[PDB]
Amino acid sequence: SAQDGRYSFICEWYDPNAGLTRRYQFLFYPKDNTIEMFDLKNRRMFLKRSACDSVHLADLYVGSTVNVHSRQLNLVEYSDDFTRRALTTVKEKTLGLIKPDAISKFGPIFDMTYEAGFLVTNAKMTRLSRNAAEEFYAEHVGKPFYNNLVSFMCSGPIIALELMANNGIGEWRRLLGPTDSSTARSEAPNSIRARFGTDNTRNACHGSDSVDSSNRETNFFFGPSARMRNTSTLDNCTCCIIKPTAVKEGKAGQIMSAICNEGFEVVALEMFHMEKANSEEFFEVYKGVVAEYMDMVTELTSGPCYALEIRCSKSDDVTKAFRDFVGPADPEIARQLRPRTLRARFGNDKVHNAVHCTDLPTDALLEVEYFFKILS
Amino acid sequence: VRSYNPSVRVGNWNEDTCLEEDMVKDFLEKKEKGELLIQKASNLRSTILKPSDLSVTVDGFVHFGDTVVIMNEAAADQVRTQPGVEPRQANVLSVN
Amino acid sequence: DRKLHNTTYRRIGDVTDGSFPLTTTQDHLEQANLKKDFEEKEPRKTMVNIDTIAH
Amino acid sequence: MRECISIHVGQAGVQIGNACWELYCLEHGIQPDGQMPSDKTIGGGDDSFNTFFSETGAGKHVPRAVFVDLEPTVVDEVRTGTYRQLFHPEQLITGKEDAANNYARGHYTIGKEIVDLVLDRIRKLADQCTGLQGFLIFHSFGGGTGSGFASLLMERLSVDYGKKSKLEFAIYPAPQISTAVVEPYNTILTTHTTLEHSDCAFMVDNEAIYDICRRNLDIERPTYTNLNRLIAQIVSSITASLRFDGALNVDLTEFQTNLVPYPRIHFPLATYAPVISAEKAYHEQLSVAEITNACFEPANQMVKCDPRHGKYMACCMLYRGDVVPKDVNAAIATIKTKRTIQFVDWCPTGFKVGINYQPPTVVPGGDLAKVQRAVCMLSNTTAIAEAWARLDHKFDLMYAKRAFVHWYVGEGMEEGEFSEAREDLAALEKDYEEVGV
Amino acid sequence: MREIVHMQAGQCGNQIGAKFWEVISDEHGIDPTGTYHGDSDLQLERINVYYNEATGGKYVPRAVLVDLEPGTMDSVRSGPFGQIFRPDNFVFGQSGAGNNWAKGHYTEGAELVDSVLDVVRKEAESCDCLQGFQLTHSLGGGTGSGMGTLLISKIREEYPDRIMNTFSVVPSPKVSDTVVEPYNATLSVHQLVENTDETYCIDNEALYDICFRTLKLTTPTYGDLNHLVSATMSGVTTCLRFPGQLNADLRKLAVNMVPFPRLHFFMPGFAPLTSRGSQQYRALTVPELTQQMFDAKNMMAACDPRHGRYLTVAAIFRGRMSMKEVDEQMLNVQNKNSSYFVEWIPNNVKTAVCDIPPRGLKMSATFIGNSTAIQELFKRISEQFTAMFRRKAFLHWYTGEGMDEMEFTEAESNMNDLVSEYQQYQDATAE
Ligand SMILES: Nc1nc2c(ncn2[C@@H]2O[C@H](COP(=O)(O)OP(=O)(O)OP(=O)(O)O)[C@@H](O)[C@H]2O)c(=O)[nH]1
Ligand SMILES: Nc1nc2c(ncn2[C@@H]2O[C@H](COP(=O)(O)OP(=O)(O)O)[C@@H](O)[C@H]2O)c(=O)[nH]1
Ligand SMILES: [Mg+2]
Repeated sequence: SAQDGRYSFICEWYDPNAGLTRRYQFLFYPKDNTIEMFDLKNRRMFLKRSACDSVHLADLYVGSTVNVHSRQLNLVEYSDDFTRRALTTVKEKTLGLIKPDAISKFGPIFDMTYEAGFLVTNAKMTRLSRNAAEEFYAEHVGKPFYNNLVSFMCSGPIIALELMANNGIGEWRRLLGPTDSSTARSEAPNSIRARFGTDNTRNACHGSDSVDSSNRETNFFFGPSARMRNTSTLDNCTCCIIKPTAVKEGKAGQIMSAICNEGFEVVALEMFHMEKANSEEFFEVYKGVVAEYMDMVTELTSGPCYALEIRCSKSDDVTKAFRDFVGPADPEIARQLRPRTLRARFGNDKVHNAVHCTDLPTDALLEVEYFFKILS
Repeated sequence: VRSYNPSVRVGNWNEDTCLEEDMVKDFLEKKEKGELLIQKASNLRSTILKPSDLSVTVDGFVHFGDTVVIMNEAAADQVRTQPGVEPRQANVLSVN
Repeated sequence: DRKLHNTTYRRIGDVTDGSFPLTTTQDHLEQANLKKDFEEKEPRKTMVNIDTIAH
Repeated sequence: MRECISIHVGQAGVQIGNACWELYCLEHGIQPDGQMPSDKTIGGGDDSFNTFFSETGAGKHVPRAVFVDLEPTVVDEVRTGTYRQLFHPEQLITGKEDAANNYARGHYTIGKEIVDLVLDRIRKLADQCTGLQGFLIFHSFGGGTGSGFASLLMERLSVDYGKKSKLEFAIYPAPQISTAVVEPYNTILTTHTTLEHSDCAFMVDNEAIYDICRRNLDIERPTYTNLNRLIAQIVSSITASLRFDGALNVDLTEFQTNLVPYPRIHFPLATYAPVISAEKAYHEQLSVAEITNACFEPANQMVKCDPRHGKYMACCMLYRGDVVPKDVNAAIATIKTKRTIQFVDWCPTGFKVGINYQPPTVVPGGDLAKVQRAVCMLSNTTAIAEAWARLDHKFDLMYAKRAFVHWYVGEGMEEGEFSEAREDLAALEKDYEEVGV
Repeated sequence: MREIVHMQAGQCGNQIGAKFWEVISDEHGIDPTGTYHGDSDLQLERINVYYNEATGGKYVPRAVLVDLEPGTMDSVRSGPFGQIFRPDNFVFGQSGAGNNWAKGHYTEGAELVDSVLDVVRKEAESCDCLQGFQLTHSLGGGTGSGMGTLLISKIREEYPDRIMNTFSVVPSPKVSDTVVEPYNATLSVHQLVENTDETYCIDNEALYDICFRTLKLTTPTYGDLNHLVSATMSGVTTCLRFPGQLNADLRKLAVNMVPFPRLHFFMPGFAPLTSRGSQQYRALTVPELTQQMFDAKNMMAACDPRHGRYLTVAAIFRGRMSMKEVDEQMLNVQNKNSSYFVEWIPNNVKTAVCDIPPRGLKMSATFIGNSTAIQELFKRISEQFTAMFRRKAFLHWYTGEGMDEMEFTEAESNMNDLVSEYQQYQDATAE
């Protein structure tokens, strides 16, 4: 009808020519899942009622990228007081920093977060340093747990997560359980801190205890002032792109757990909100020789993707070993032939397989550089 | 009257295709003999910007055969009494 | 208390909050701070640039 | 070394200078503080800013302009504006009383106490300049500071600097709309006293820019911001040959001794074109032939006078961007074969093109689109004789009844100066009608 | 640095001056004590045009309150915004003017004029540029009519090079409120026409009409009238105090509005003047402003411009606006009402833009007309003057007070000269 819920946000789209970032009003209508767009400055009607099938309610996430009709919008502001007070709840940023004790057991942690229903939006694997403890000088020299925890941050890598669920600060705390991992294992039987971790500060997470302290932690992390660096080291490695469909339907934890369990090693982790142009440059080798170029680009752009760098200690070559571990092209062909591999236990069709791999065993270095040194 | 890109078969597209083909020929021969500007900058960055260790003194005295970095301390008048010209920051002696 | 010389209106007209509308030459000159949206950022990151040439 | 001194006099000139120096700072990469953008180098390799900025010992670029207004109203706003530390404090001079639409108050009494100060500042800037190409005097014919003080300044610059070519940007009164009621008096007196002192008079109007912004830039409510931004684009395209490299460079001296046929005939018409908005340059390509045709249409002219009713003495065609010397020749050939535009019989070769490599700079807030090409057409034509005749008719309509004369008489001007100026412009009309035949 | 000294004469002059010093006090953010309770620097940039700096953050107006009774001087001191004036620019008499021009001009008001000139000379040498003097008085009264024009004459003799403007309240055709009002109008405007650069002639029943039918108010008192007069006075001089796209001070207005030195009688007007309850339902724009300016309804003087012809128009637009609309609609009103304009002055409208609106209104406009149709006012006052002067009516109160009838004959001859001078350009053909 005329009014059926009017979730409106300010969005910005950079016009590739003339250098402008034009400002538009996004007007998502629930109960029919439609989108409307107004043109700020020179009042007009940019998009009608429509029925766009790229934007869904779970996508939104002010601060993200949405591709409606190949215009890569960035949602930037909570316009309207109604939408501000209606999505201050439900959508909450929370930090999910995995401690270096669980540096090898992150796959099951991702599996439980996606089973609980936390839409991760940004993720990295970071080294930190002495001066990079702005996350933890808030609790400044209260006890020697300050020095012990700073040393624990400096020893070993971490995986920074930016999760979200309904009233997310508090369900993240419920998923973690209380602190003091021994006591947490004593009372909570299925929390992350109960399943993994040994004692105090060996707790596998830290949480996002209070609101706007979560915002401070994320702004020290992921954002326009983020000076964090990934743990990419190049050498004999290969790509482990995990597609947005497999990320969305609760399979990323299983995929990364299988990757870690069969062998290999995840050396660099990153989570991308890809664009149309960048997806086309990544899949430009998949031009009119396979004839799913458009669908592959669309499924990359239609959600967040997981970039992983894979090495191995089995020698041979990592590219061919990983290409043998991954199903070849199609889920049906991977199910009938070599069903113990990937892309068969996780597979729908040739477009949304589960994952992507370096087909040529001579360009994995260049693709890893494109992910972890170029587009970063 | 209008002009399209050479990918569209309207005007002088054959000669434009031959021209860009010869530019590709020149790029391949220059890459074969290794005198590209991008290679010339990339290997410069890869070789010169490589970290090196420094010899540690056990008594604070400089010894023969030590590595040593010769550096200049920053100016002690970082106030910008003359706006626009930057005061002398920390300098390190290096080779051009 | 009948004071026939009182104004009966403190100000003529009432559609304001007291602020001043930031005069036209000032609005002209403050547009120099609007170069962030006129910046020529390139969201067309090419697959090869100068660190991958050796590879 | 290719120096150029800008003198912005009048309340019109100060605002045109505001837009002009915003455009110059953007084009040469200069912050409102006057530094390089976030520094990162000083270098000294760059020299394109030397024509408009003075490279001091501090690495702080200051403009080579002089802001003059008799009233301290807009110069004070420039002082407490964003370009506060960019301008030198003594560089922005002003008085206490204003000339008040009175050419007598501009040229006499009130004007004859700041003329020494402005000549002193221009002398200091000329001693700064090594290789001064000339002067760019931005004023308005409308009256007061822009007429009387401009006439005094041009007279005492001509008798002090030799030739030293002077380029006057004039805000003409529009045929239908205008502001003052003594404006025909002021315009006629200032053009009579500047005819023998101006090397070239870049003529622009107000109703023409209003119609251009309504018709092509598509703003139903344009203003002096847009007007001054367009004039800034015109003068930037004119001086781009001095500043940046190009295939053909057309300097100032180039422009005078290629454009004007006779010393009295020095009133051309400007037309800068790409003329299009940001949401309409998106869909249409802007080729050299079509932008030259857009210049030669009788609707993009910056003065409200039809060039279809007069002949073209000369044309200067300044291109910016990626204009190729083949399609410029194609466009000029098409213009020459088009019979609607008539050229005079004694000038068979009547074009002077110059191609500059630098593309136009889009201002953060202006309505001009980011365009890779530009053409500025400066045509010496006979179509402004109609404007002169209309101005003299408006003059005679009041001067028959001797209205608004006692102000000038009491402020110092003799009563015969009005008649002498009328004689001079009647001579100018006769000169134009005997040249264009 | 241009400065204007304000001089208040009489009952009505003191009251409208107090309202003026209220409206340009809360335009500049000045509290009743005298400090600066403002927010922007534009208020304090050019406060020296109407204010003198004092000890601390105080600001004393450069206004001289003159009246020949303790009276309204005391009431202005007691009322609000009455502690802002210096208690030395408060010269008052002890006797009464008696609504008598002779009493104001020659008897006891004359011996206080020396102290008034002492005060004005002190405040004038306290200036730096001194653009000029403005005076508010009450033509038809006794203090502002005679002693006010004595002030006009002596100050014009003292400084015959600075802009001297007077606003003045002319008598109304309907009602009287003074029997000797035609006398105190005639031989006071006779003095006013000789030595004033521009006069504004704000009538009173027109103020009643504007208050009653543009603002309603049922009973409008005197504060609404003083408010309209004060708004007009502020809108005339706004360009001296605030920056704008196209400034126009008092000398710009005089040059662009006075063709001949004896034709400086003006038609003041203000826009918008819509009522308090009806202002929320109209889009306040340039077309509405221009039409509510140029209708004959909104004239703040009692003269109807339809019976005459406009010589010159001045439009001062206060507020941020795009003035292409302003220029094109000045064109439009000139072309639509070209019958009501002289044909021998092409472009007989003067446009000014000052992009700071008054507090309250988001955009406003002040109208100053030099229409020929002012001769009806002088003709009516001459008719009422010769009604009494042929029969020696109330002349003894002037002659025994000490004067002659030849001055009255000179005054009526000068008013008939003004009437003939306006009537010639009423229908002076061009060609
Ligand atoms: N194009 C353009 N013209 C302007 C601008 N400002 C004023 N003008 C012109 O200037 C005329 C008004 O006279 P001014 O030039 O302001 O007079 P002045 O130079 O200040 O000298 P005085 O009259 O003594 O104050 C108007 O008719 C306008 O056409 C502007 O910003 N852009
Ligand atoms: N606009 C206005 N007019 C007034 C006011 N008070 C008195 N008048 C007019 O002034 C006239 C009387 O002149 P007056 O000022 O008393 O002369 P004075 O006695 O010499 O001061 C009357 O016709 C009134 O209409 C006022 O507050 N506002
Ligand atoms: Mg001016």
